[PDB]
This record gives sequence, structure tokens and C-alpha cells, in this order.
Amino acid sequence: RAKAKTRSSRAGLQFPVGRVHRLLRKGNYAERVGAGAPVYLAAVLEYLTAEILELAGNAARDNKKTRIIPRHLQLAVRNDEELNKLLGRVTIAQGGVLPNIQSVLLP
Amino acid sequence: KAKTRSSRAGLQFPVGRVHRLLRKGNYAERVGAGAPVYLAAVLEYLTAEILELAGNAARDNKKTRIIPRHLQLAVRNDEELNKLLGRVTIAQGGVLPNIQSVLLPK
Amino acid sequence: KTRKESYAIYVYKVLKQVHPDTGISSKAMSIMNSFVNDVFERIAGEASRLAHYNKRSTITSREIQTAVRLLLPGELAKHAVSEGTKAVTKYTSA
Amino acid sequence: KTRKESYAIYVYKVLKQVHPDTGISSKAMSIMNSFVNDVFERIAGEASRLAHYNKRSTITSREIQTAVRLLLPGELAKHAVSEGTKAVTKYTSA
Amino acid sequence: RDNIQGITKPAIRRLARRGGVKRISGLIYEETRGVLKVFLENVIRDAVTYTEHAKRKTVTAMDVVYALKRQGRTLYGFG
Amino acid sequence: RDNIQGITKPAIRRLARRGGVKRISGLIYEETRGVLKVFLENVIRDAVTYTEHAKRKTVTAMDVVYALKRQGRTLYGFG
Amino acid sequence: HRYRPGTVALREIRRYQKSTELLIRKLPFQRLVREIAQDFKTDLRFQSSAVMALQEASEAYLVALFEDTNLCAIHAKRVTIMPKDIQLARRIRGE
Amino acid sequence: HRYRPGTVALREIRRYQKSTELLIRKLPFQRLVREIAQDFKTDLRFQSSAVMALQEASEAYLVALFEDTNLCAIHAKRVTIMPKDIQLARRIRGE
Repeated sequence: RAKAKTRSSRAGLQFPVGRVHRLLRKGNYAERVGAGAPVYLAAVLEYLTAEILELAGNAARDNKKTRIIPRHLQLAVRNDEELNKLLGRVTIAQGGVLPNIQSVLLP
Repeated sequence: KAKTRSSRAGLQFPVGRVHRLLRKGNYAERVGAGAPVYLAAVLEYLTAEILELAGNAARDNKKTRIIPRHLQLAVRNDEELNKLLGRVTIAQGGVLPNIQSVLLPK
Repeated sequence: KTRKESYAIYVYKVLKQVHPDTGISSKAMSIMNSFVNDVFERIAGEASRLAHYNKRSTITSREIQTAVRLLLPGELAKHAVSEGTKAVTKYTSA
Repeated sequence: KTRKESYAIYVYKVLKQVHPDTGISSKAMSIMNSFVNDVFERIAGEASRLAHYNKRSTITSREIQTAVRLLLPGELAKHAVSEGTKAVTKYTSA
Repeated sequence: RDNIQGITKPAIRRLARRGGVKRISGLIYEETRGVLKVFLENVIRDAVTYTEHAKRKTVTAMDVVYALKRQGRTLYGFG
Repeated sequence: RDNIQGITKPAIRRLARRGGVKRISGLIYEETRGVLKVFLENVIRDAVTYTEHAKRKTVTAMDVVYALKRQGRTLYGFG
Repeated sequence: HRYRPGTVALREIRRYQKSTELLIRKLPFQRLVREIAQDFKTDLRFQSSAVMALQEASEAYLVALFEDTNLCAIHAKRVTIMPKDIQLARRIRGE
Repeated sequence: HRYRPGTVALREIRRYQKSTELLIRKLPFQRLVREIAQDFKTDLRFQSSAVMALQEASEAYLVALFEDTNLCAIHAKRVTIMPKDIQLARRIRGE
């Protein structure tokens, strides 16, 4: 028998493949499952996660900090039009609100 | 002699069809023996409840048959049924009559 | 051609009981036929979800009862639950 | 005790790949895990419904592609689709 | 190709009277037409995608009902 | 056993000064106190039903999350 | 013999709130729907019921929006509706 | 040396719009929740984490409602809020 090669290495990805396949099969979503669906799903999920994390990390540098806290996540999510449209009815714990005042109450 | 399961439970709605639809709709992997009877009874009760009010409303207009306007009138005029079906549009239904008191002439 | 199945005689049978001197039209029949599927799908989906939640693989009477109690608001829940329990008991008696 | 699975290592690897020097806390990990789970559930459910609607019982790449095009709004979706295709091609290569 | 002008003026007045109004200004029509176009674009796109997937050339009302349910304006009386 | 009086006036004032209000009238507090109870009851009833169905005598933090999810307000962070 | 302003509007409201029909004409709506659909794809053929379904949904949506706009207008001590009310009503619900 | 009505309110708004703390107290809210839950069952035993989630959800809902009612109030040429605005916002939203 030859040496085992992980299926994630063949497709050049980072997210797992077998776990997604098993979860899809065991969740009784359909009677049968093909072959390329786990690969497609893993690629899409990896792309979305990378985009969101990159935006959050870029936003978190302004406060002269190093780590990431949910305030930075909220600030990065609410400042992008498409991401705001996607997460339209989601609440994040300890998020706060964007600074915004009306134009009539000002002196 | 074969006897239908609907006759045993004293219900006018079918029992086998509901069981087959539940089994073949991949909702779960096993289905209990007594499951379909509850659903059949609930559906029959809801249908009778709607139809009684529909016919009572239709009787007013000195008519015999039922048209969707009567169904809309019966559904909208009730409280709980409005909450249940406050998220659905009925074709050829009309609008409940109402005029604001401010706009009236005086 | 091909067979298509729909609830078209059970509704008429029910109507012939509450009011014995009233007919129905085609469009009202279509509306009533389309009304049942929504409730059926909602209840079945809620029951499947609740059954999956507790790390179990079975659907029985208790899940349907809980879904009915959760979904129907107001006062219809009591009467519906009572009727379902009575029907289940009568069938079990045989 | 029992073993519970999560999505921590992969998220950390992606973060290290994108930004070389940047830490993270526990709350961000929990939020990322919940978001990934929610998105996966939504996409899989939509794909299953669409696959069922056409009187066929199989989930393949076409259903996933159509579900992705239906769910994700705007330019984002475009990019995602392209990415997916490339991955499949590599699997075909080897 | 200015088919958007086929809606014409009195139809908006009839719709407003059905809804219930007593006085209408002179700039409502443009906003109404814009809103209607915006809604129709999204609904038509969502309907077209389904029939594109199924490898067919004729659009049926079933797909329109499905799109309206997915976005959510559940409609009764069309199967 | 009157506990609705726990929410006091300065707490309402602090909670209000996050949308941008500048002047506060004298009858807002009673309306807010009346409003809060309906939402609390609506969430708590479903949470208790979910807990009861599983044959347990305690409320997990998870049941509240799936109680909030049904209405249409998701909550990321607790699972 | 003339009618003071206001009476005919009330008469029209009473007449039109007690009937069910289709208000907008059919052919211009069909042409507009065909053009909008053709904007996305070429060689598209339509059936006979999708147009009716789209018309019904559009009518219901417009009626609901107009009712909400009228309520928002009567809120602010006025009788005439203006585009600001429509914009605010659309904004509040979320669109 | 006294200020004038309008400045400290703006200062408070600026200070409070830049934090992620918790405003309402803990013990009264916990007692209120544990008393409200008494009407459906008996001798219930809460965990140590559900109360925080309920508090967060309630705070977010109240903040959103107050923002919407402020917008509805400023619509009508005013800088004050009265229960009419809250009622109108609740009616228009769909509740």
C-alpha cells in the first residue's frame, strides 16, 4: 500500500474536505451525494472567511493594538455595503454602534 | 374484509397518504406508527373552522355559492386567524372598508 | 395523460357536514387545496427539526404535539391538542 | 469526557497566511465558528430544496453553484463562483 | 422603447383612491414608477434564474410563485 | 412582589442616549416599562417550552439562543 | 349646479373600496414585463399566467405602500401626501 | 459658573456612543427575569449564562426602537419625543 495523501492537499486548500462530506451525508439533506460538492463548499467557505478576516485585521490596526476584539469585527462588518447586506439581521455581543449624529441637533 | 384506517379513527381525512408523504419527504429516517393521526385530526379541525366562518359570511349576501371575496372577508374579520395568515396574499380578495375619522366632512 | 393527486373530495365531504345546503366554486377549491400544504410543510419541518435537536432519530406523537403547541398561537392550540389526543386514544383503543 | 469539534485551527491558519503578525482572542473564535456554521447550513438547505424540486434525488456541483448564485448578493457572488471552478479543475488534473 | 410611460397617470389615482387618500401632490408619479421598476427587476431576475437552471426556454407561473415565496410574498390560487 | 420598578429613571436616560435623542419628555418611562414586559414574556414562554420538552428542570443558555432564532433575531457569540 | 371640492373624492373612495377587479391595463404591462425580461436574456417565451401573477403581486404591494404613506402623512397634521412621506415610510420598515 | 441647556447633552452623547459596557444593573434585572418566569412553571432553576444573553438582546432591541422613534420625532419639526411617536413607529414597523 502506498503512503496516504490527504484529499485537502490534492485540491490545494486549507479547510477540511472529509469532515464536510460526512456532515453533508449524515444531515439527511438528500438521499445521495456526489463528489465535487464538498470541494466547492470548502472553497467558498474559505474565500468568505479569508475576506472577512482580512477586512477585520485591516480595520483593527488603527487603534494601535495587536489582537482582535469583537468591536473591530463589528466596525469592519458594518462599514462594507455587501457584507452589511448579507448580515442584515444579526446581533454581535459587545459590539456597540457606529458614531452618528443628526444635522439638526447641532448648534 | 379490508377496513380503511380512516374509518377506525373516525376521521374524514386520509391517513395512508399522509404517512406516505411523511416517509418519502426525507423529513426524518424513521416515522412512528401513531404519527399521521394527529396531523390528520389537526388539519381537519382547521379546515372545518375556516369553512364554518366562510359559509356564515357567504350567507349574508343572499347568495349560495362561495367566491374568494367571502373567504377574504371571513379571514380578515377574525383575530387569531388574522395572526396566523397575516403573511399571505389572496388573489381577488379586495380590501376591508375603513375611512379615517379626520377626513370626514364637517 | 398522467395522474395528479390533490385534496378535492375530502374538503367537499367536510363541507357537506357543517352546512348541508351550500356549494363551492373552482377558484375557492383551488385556494383551499393550496392552503393545507403550507401548514403541513410548516408542522413537518418543525417536527423534524425538534427530533434532530435532541440527538435522536425518530418522529413520534410527542414531537408533533410540541410543534403544534409552538406554532398555533392564541386559543386554537387547546382545542387542537384536545382533538388530537382524543383521536389518538380512540385509534389506540381499536 | 467526550470530544467536541470546532473550526479553530483552520481559521488560525488562514489568519496567519493573510497577516503575519496578529493575535486573536476567544470571543472572535466563537463568532467565526458560529458564522461559518450558519452560512454552511443556509447554503446546504437551499441546495437540498432546489435539488428536490426538480424530481431528482442527487446533490452535485450544479445545485451548489445555483444556490451560491441565488444567495450571495452582488459582485461578491461572481468572485466566489470563479474560485470554486478553479478548485474543481485541480481535482480533475490529479 | 419608453414602455415605462405606458403605466399612465390615472392608474396611480385609482390605486391611491382604493388605498384611501383625499389629496395628491404633483411629484408622486415619478417615485411610484421608480419603486415599481426596482421591485420588478428583482422579482424578474429571481424568476429567470430558476428556469435558466432547469434547461428550458419557456417560463411558467410555477417558477414565479417559487421566487415570490423565496423572497417571501406568499401567494395563493396559482398552484 | 413588584420587580418592574427595578428599572429606574437614570438607567432609561442612559439607554436612550445612544440613538441621538437630545430632549426627553415626562411620560416615556411608563411606556418603555410597559413595552419591555411583552418582549420578555414572549421570549421566556418559548424558552420554557423548549426546556420542558427535553424533560429537564433547568434552563440552558442554548435554549434561549434557539428561542431567539425562531422570531428572527439571531445571536452570535454563545454557541 | 356644481359640487364643492372633496365630495367626489369620497364618492370615488366608497365606490372603489367595495369591488374587486384589475385597475392597470393589460397590454402596456405585458410589453413592460417582456422588455424587462428581455434585458437579461434573448429569445425568451412566456406563458399566460405568469403575467397575471406578477400583476396581482404588484397591485397588492402598491396598495399597501400607499396606505402606509397615507398614515405617515396624516401623522403630521396634513391631508396632502408628498414624496418625503413615501421616502420615510420606505426607510422605517427597511428596504 | 454654569453651562447652558444643550452642551452637556451633546458631551454625554459623544461619551456614551464610544463604549461597549453594560448600562442596566444586574441584580434587579435577574430578579425581574426570575419573577417573570414564575408564571409558567414552578421551582425553575436558571443557569449562569442565559441572563446575560437576555440582557444583551433586550438592550439591542431597546436601542434600535429608540433610534427609530427619534427619527420619527424629528420628522415632524420637533426635538422632543412623546408616546405618539413610539406608537406610530410600532404600528408602521409591523408589530
